[PDB]
Amino acid sequence: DHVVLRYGGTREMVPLIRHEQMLDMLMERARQIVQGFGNLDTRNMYLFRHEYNSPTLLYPITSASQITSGSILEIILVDRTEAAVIPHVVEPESYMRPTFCDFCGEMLTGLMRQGVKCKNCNGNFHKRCSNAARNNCG
Amino acid sequence: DHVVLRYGGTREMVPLIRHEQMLDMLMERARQIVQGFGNLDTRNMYLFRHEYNSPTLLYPITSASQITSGSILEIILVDRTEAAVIPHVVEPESYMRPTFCDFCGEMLTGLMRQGVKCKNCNGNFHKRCSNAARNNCG
Ligand SMILES: [Zn+2]
Ligand SMILES: [Zn+2]
Ligand SMILES: [Zn+2]
Ligand SMILES: [Zn+2]
Repeated sequence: DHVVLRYGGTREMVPLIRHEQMLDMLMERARQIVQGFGNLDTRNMYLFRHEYNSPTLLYPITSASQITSGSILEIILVDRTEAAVIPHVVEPESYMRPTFCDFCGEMLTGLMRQGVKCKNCNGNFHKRCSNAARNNCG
Repeated sequence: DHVVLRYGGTREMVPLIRHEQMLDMLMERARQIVQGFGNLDTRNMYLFRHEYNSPTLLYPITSASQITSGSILEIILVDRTEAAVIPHVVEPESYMRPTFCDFCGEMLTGLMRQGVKCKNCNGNFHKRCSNAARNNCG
């Protein structure tokens, strides 16, 4: 029973308890992830989840209740200068050993053509995942 | 009875009605401001207000009620690659003709030293304003 945090180009699993300070704790993991990149100021750090069935859309998390198990939460420093997205350019791909979707962390499933592969950063994603918000090609 | 919208390096006044679709309308002005910069996609556009007495902090707007008259709302495309802030480097300044705070739009008041002036972008701000979130030096 997890959630996934994402920042920079890094994902991390965090066990999802239902408990009053669940959100406090996710936030401090988030803060720790970002200082993992380098003392970036953190006062306007927010988590945004991807919408059910529509991963191009983000919703800000305000109460612990909006966190549902399995959700992908984005760590976003909202005070910080906007810059152009870098999208994966992607085409279908069949996989012969079990491989995981580089964005969401769950397994590509199916017989053939289990996901898409990006030509420039070589990642492996579900089609629904290859263009999720904040899945930038680094 | 206004609010201020900000995007890019531009501020705009919008009359604040209390009415069910007040937020709908601010959002579509916001969208129009951003396409003023160039067909940037807009599905993850959010407004954030600056906190009372603490302009370095932003809070996302979710219901029309969080909008209070006079507030400075930031227009933020949250799906979009983070980038380092560019802060004003600023020192006090006395003003001899009435001049407005370039960030918030209200007048510098006082007798001497009514605000601060930035050496590189030459702007005029209240001290509380010279380092508000998203008041980047362009
Ligand atoms: Zn890629
Ligand atoms: Zn996936
Ligand atoms: Zn400046
Ligand atoms: Zn001001």
